[PDB]
Amino acid sequence: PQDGFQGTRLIPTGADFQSPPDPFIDEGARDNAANYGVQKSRSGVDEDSVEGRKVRHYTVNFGPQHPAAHGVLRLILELNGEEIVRADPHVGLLHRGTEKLCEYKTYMQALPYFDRLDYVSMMTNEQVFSLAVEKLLNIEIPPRAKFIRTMFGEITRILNHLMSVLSHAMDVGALTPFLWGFEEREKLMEFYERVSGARLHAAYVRPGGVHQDIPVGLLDDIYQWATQFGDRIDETEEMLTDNRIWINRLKGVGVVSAADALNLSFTGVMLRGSGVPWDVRKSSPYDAYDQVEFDVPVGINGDCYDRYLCRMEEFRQSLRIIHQCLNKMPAGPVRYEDYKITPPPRAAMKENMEALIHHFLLFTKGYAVPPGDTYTAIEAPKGEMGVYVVSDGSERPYRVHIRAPGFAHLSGFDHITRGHLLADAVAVIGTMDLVFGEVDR
Amino acid sequence: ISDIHITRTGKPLIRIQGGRSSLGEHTATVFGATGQLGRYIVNRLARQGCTVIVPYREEMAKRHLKVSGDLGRVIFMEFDLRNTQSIEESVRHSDVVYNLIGRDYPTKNFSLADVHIEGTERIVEAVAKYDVDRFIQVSTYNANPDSTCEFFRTKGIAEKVARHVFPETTIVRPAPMFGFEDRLLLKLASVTNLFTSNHMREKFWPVHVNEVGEALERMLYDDSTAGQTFELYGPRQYSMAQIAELVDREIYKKRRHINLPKPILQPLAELINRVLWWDTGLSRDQVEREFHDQVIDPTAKTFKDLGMEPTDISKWTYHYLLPYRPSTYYDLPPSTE
Amino acid sequence: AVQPTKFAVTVRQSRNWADAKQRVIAAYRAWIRAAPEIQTMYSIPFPVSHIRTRIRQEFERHRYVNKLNVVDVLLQQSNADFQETMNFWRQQSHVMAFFKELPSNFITGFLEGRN
Amino acid sequence: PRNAPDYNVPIDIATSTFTPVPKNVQDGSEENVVPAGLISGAPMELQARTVRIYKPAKPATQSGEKNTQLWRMDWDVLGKGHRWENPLMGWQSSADFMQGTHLTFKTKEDAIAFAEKQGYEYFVQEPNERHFRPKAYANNFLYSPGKLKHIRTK
Amino acid sequence: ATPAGPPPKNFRLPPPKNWDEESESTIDKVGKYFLMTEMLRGMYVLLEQFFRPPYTIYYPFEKGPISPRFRGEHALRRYPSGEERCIACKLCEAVCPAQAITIEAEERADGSRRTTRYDIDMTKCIYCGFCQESCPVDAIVESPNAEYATETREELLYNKEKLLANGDKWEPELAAAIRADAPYR
Amino acid sequence: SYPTRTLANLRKIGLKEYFRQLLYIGDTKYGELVGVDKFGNKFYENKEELPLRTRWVDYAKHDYDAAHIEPMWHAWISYQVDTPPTREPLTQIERPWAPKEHVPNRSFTRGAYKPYNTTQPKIQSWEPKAAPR
Amino acid sequence: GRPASAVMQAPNRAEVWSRSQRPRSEAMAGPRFEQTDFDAQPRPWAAIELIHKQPVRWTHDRIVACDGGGGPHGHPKIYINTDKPEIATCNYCGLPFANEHHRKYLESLPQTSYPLN
Amino acid sequence: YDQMPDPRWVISMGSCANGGGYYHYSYSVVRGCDRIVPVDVYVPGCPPTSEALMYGIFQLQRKMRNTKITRMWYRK
Amino acid sequence: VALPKDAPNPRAIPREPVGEIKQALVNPADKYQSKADNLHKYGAWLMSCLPKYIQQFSVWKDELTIYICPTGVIPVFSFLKYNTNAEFTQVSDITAVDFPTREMRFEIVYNLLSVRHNARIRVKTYADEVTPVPSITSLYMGANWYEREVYDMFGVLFVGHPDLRRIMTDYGFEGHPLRKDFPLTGYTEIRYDEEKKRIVVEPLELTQAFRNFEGGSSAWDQVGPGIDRTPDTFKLPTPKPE
Ligand SMILES: NC(=O)C1=CN([C@@H]2O[C@H](COP(=O)(O)OP(=O)(O)OC[C@H]3O[C@@H](n4cnc5c(N)ncnc54)[C@H](OP(=O)(O)O)[C@@H]3O)[C@@H](O)[C@H]2O)C=CC1
Ligand SMILES: *P(=O)(O)OCC(C)(C)[C@H](O)C(=O)NCCC(=O)NCCSC(=O)CCCCCCCCCCCCC
Ligand code: SF4
Ligand code: SF4
Ligand SMILES: [Zn+2]
Repeated sequence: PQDGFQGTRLIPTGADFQSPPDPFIDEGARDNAANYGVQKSRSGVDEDSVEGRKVRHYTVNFGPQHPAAHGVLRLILELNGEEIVRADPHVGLLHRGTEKLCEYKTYMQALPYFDRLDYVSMMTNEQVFSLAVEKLLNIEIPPRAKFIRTMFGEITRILNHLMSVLSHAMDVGALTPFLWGFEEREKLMEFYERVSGARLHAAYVRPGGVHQDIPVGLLDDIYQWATQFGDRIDETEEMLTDNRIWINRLKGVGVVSAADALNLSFTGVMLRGSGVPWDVRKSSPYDAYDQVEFDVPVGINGDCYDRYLCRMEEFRQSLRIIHQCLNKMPAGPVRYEDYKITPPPRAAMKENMEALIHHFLLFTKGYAVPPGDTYTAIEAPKGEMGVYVVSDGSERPYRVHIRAPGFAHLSGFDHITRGHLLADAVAVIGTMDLVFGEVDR
Repeated sequence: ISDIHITRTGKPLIRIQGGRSSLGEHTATVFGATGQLGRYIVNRLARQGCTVIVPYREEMAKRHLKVSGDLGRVIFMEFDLRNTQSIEESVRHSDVVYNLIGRDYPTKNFSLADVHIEGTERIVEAVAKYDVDRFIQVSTYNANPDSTCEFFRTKGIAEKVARHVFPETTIVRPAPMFGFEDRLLLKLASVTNLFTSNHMREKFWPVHVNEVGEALERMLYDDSTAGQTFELYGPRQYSMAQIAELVDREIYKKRRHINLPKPILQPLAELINRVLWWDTGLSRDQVEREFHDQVIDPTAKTFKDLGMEPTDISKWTYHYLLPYRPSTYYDLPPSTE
Repeated sequence: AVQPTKFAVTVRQSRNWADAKQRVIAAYRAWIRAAPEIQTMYSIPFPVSHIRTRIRQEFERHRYVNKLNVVDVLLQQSNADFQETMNFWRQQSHVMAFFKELPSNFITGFLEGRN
Repeated sequence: PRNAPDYNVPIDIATSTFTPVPKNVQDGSEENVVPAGLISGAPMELQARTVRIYKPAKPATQSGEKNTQLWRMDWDVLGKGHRWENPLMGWQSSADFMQGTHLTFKTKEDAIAFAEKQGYEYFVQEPNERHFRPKAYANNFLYSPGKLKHIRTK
Repeated sequence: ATPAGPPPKNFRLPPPKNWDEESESTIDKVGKYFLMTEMLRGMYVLLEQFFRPPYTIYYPFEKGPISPRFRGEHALRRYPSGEERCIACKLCEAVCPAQAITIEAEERADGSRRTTRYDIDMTKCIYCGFCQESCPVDAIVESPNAEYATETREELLYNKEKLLANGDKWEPELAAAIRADAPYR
Repeated sequence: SYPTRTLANLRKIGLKEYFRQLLYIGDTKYGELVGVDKFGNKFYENKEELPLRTRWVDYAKHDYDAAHIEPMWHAWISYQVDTPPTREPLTQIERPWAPKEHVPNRSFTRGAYKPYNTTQPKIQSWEPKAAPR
Repeated sequence: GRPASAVMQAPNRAEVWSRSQRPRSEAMAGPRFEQTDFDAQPRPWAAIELIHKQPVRWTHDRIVACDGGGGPHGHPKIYINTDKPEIATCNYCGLPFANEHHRKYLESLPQTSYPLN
Repeated sequence: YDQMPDPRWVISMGSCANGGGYYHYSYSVVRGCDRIVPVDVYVPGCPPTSEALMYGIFQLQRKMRNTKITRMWYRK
Repeated sequence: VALPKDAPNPRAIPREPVGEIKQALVNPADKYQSKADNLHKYGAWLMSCLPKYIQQFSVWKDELTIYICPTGVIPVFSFLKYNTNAEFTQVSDITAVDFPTREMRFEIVYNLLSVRHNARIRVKTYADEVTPVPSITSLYMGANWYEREVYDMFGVLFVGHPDLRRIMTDYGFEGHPLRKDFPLTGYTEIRYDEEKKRIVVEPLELTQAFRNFEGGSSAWDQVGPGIDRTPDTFKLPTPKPE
């Protein structure tokens, strides 16, 4: 700090520790086809550093007011004719300071914020925050809550994929599958609005279990929906998987290698599309996942087509998990049985003194979370969704940082898109499955 | 200017100054605020946290005004000039009443005499009836009860009616106004204004509308401006030909006009105004004003009496005429010739 | 990796005060060279002399800094503000928010309320 | 000149009608102090405003002492703009953007170091310490050879 | 990439198949290419959708389904005697995640702990239900009503006069929702 | 609608009603009456209908608005209860303070709700009393 | 402030019932109330008048329990001592209780707070 | 919004566009879209249900149906 | 309604009653002791291979944190990317935490994943408003945007970073809003102005000021000190008696 005032030793930098490749075995000047003459500086005469700063490529603001932008993205594209030479995504247009607002909330008061990050995957966002606080609380949520959270975790996964896959098909030009799949999601938001009181922002999954217990007719209606959802997957499978216009719009598009996908912080289908077997629910089992059987779809070419085939398989695997949860649903409480953490039943709060004191303190002060920090990650429908929560030992978090899968994915946009045409950029926005509530936070 | 304003009726106003969330303590009513001038006075009053009543006629044309102020600040009242109750309902909570109601051309239900004399009569009689502190009525330049142009005569008689009923009237006489959406610079850059009776050689001292809204704001705070008469004109005199020269230099278009002899054009202009429903710019009296010339009547306060120094129209041609430059010359810098 | 944008400059530390001295002149030169180009990009109705006056004053507020590590944060901010302006990422309202077009005495401040 | 209000201090986008006149602002020439407030992006109002550095005293209403553990840094209420009543609902408006903020420090020195580096004016008050005295239950029942000065009631 | 330990059995893909190793007949491959076969199947699947019942309901004559737990606009409720249930504890003001509730209380003329102010900024609210969750006496509730769109934002600043009027009008559902949903709370 | 249904419903209700329904619902619906609002609104049910279409309302006013449905019936039309307000006991608790009349959404009218401060000001200034010199 | 629906604090009570309650006549005034239907405004009944039309629940026990009568729907269960010759009120709902030992004294008072019968 | 031709209308859907909503006390959020554009109807909820938005569109069409266009000119 | 022939009403099926429910009590921390020894050895091993830079390590439940000095960012992350026992080839995340009580305010916290070993690790370094940190964009393409977020939100330079500019805040924005001294609602706000026909910036006024209920925090400490769970293999020996 003080030494920085005058000149001192320069802080070492990645350029310093660069090493020269060995000339005996080095083959080729480019082992990657991403940099194989499909970027800037592949035309013209002089570079854009000197004497080239006076000219521009054809630059177009793709969004925010754009359908393929799916919302609030300002993707500044530099076009060589109809070809992309450089893509600069500009985000922060839905940045609302969620991570600073969480610091002036109790832990309960911050949970509805997580509903609004990936706002097609509300109950999954709730879960990653509920699992981080529960870890810092050092409590073990009951078995019925763990099975409700895994079942609504996969109902949420299907809801996200319906919005994600069919929005992506809509961008490429296929309109009808979007309409069919939005009746199914309209069906599934009844299950949300029946356990919570909201179609979208449930505020259901909370540190300690879930807010209320499921109503007595819900499991039968979920099973009734489950007996017909296979046919829904097959008829959307029937318009796209073999369609030759679908295959030639996605096969060979947005290709990322396995070793680059890890280096780009890719997770989920963006990673599994490249051939890596990786699922956070397989590698760090959370809730009731280690109690169910499901398969993990993995692609081999790392393109938009394999990512589409992996997501259409996860429809079938989510419906497979849901059936096992319906079958294995145990009895018991849905809230950890400690009123110092979770609110007591209204009956008990109106009947007994220690229940009233605990209800009063949990809704004014909040509960105190033992001091420490943690990184907690779950397999969100869009990838590894994580949270870094720092705890004071008080009732308000000192720091809440959300690790959003789509933030890590939109950053690798120029890496995989430079060299493709303008329609291929639309194809890559939808395969990469962005919601800018999580990107900007 | 201070944190305490004391009004003519003697009520004090303890103010908190800045922003749209603060307390300007003034309840104004601005008649004729959906026109061109009316927004600048309303924005000035509203964004400093004053309650502004906006009497309106057509609902969809008032909507840009609500953005000026916070919640509950800008109150819309639906009124008619010949609806005295709606006039009285609109000025009776107020400590200042702005009368900006005017029309250049006659209409099938309002003559220039009916909108100027009678409209002012009702507005001023309500100002007298409920004992409103301040009344800033906006007349025109060259207003004269002895005039022969209907515009300059009728706005000159309403001046005397207002004083006869409410002597503390601040009478404001602006020159022809320029600004955004002005009927001065935007008509000279337009293509409909091709007909003309003189050779665009009439002179006037054009004034920025932005500096006139500021002037009306300062008259509310300078209580000593009550009972006075203000001519608000610009720094230079120009003809319509000199102004049109600036416009051509800015838009890079070289507009042209068809001149007509007044005994010929004036009858036609009275037909177009009587047979078309929109403001055509053409009417018998607007041709008569076209042949008249502006005179700054002395013994009348000026911008200097508000401590304001108006800017020249030339400095504003680039800002307001740039939408009308052709694509080839659009990227060019301001003319500043 | 992804391409750095048109005016993207790698973040590097000033070697010595001579380095910082030459960079600050390079940054001031590059700003005042671009003032004619800022005016037509953002349709500034003021003349370029005013724009360059404001560039000078921004540099003058950091005139009396004798710390290399404070200058390099400052050379960072100007590089990003220059890159942001020249690529037209910001808009006219942002550029006009930069041009402003307190009481001068105790007694003036007292009489109006604090300021 | 001996802590004077400088009336030539430049204003920025954040100066309002409630911004105080500053005695001085950082410029980066000062010795041994990082001029964070010069490069932080905060307005100049943060260098015209004094903060209070203190350990909060125990509330009279409780015996718990956890809010007395640390050092707190607040921003002093200014004469105008801290609160005024909204004409519409009676809600309490404000123009002081520091009214809901406070910082917490482990030692008094840390609070001074942060305020010096940020360019705040700052006043410290020291905590009033409890005067210790032995308390004995048996004092309740001490023998009195003479007049009972009061009749204890337990 | 793959898990550490023995590599997954048969994780290495089989060697690529050549053009003359693909075991599809030329008549089938060429037929599928020229006859646009897979896309005729997709055309047909749309045809049988064309002869299926639509999903559409005729709003507002028909309404979609909402549950007892549904969270709509706020209402203040009364006991069977017409006494306000609200006692000014301020718990809902504290727990609000959006600070949309402003409460001022006093002792009433008869010495009762009652609110003098009760405002909900309906443009600050997030409709989470946390305020009705925390009520000790079931005063603040969210109605099943969602159709209350207004011309201005001043119409969305509810005072105690507007919220009691809401409870006075909606009490039969508010009671039927609490009845149906109470055991789960 | 489909030909078997539309002719079957048209036969039941009559041509005059068929054209009235083509004017408001735009559909051709037949069912049995379940009750009437305090506002005149008419409610029908037919379980032999497509899901979420088994209950519907015939709006009393021509300028029909969704906020013209009485509170208890608002739950029945929403499938939030199955017992209609005719047979529902909570519609019998006598509340003399309850609105006797129909209180709909009053926006876009002069009956639109106007908010206000329900509390007195917080600081009271001195009323000056200049004592005689 | 022309109609009674813009002056009376409540339909059942004309005057205010709190120290800080702004009178209706002082809050229905102003420009925001110049083209307004007063009877269309929310004008709820005063609970202070309603609760006091309840008759006293007479009891012989020293201590009464009130939970609001709703079971879980009511309020937290509390206990009211009835020993003072005065009508004892529940702090949550205002329901009046008296002890029969004061029946003769209360039926002698010139006025009371709740109907004794 | 400026680039949208007359006649034009604005529906504000949601607490965030109404008054900033859950992010009202943020450093980066406009406290209601009507600081930026004029607003014709406000829909409550976060989120308003699909039917609540339909109800606000039915308010706006009811406002169109009572909008006096040609009879307005006839009064002036 | 044309019901299917083999789909009975599922609600019409009787559920067998469930009465007394037994539930064992579990400390969720007990499952993490079977790898406590292993997480301490790995953290110790790194401490020995790279003693020039690694200051300390901590082990909480299943999370191992490595504390390093900022001048060692490149070599330490080079070691964690390329070593055979340290194939940490993703950066899950890069964030900062502000501790104004510390001279070095900012704690730079990186999170790494090793899909080869199914392992996670945390590395923490420190900086202040003038000390920069070596960028890791040369080893991790995915770290480009994370470091931009730290620079935007906290104001930490990353020397060597290509294209280090704002990523979250508005374009002309001044200030670092995740700093503790930055006020929650900021300093400015915007509106469209009728007189100027544009968006303008103004000093921040609020119709209702933010109500900080933090003073309602408990006067009593509610968590206590916790427990020590260090394994015996990483505690010093005790001198046995006599
Ligand atoms: N602008 C100029 O060059 C000059 C202007 N003036 C005077 O300045 C004032 C403001 O000027 P400016 O804003 O440009 O004028 P506009 O013509 O644009 O605005 C006039 C206003 O008067 C209202 N109005 C006109 N006739 C009637 C009527 N019969 N009943 C009710 N309201 C009516 C209009 O309402 P609505 O839109 O609903 O019709 C409008 O708001 C006017 O009085 C004008 O004569 C004088 C000298 C020069
Ligand atoms: P001579 O020996 O006098 O040298 C003069 C200088 C200035 C070099 C000094 O002697 C000196 O070394 N002083 C310390 C360095 C210094 O002055 N400042 C550090 C440079 S960074 C800086 O000042 C950034 C200023 C703000 C950003 C650039 C200005 C433009 C802003 C935007 C313009 C308009 C956009 C719309
Ligand atoms: S929590 Fe309920 S009872 Fe308590 S003050 Fe709020 S509304 Fe009234
Ligand atoms: S439901 Fe609305 S009023 Fe209740 S706590 Fe949530 S945001 Fe606040
Ligand atoms: Zn009771």
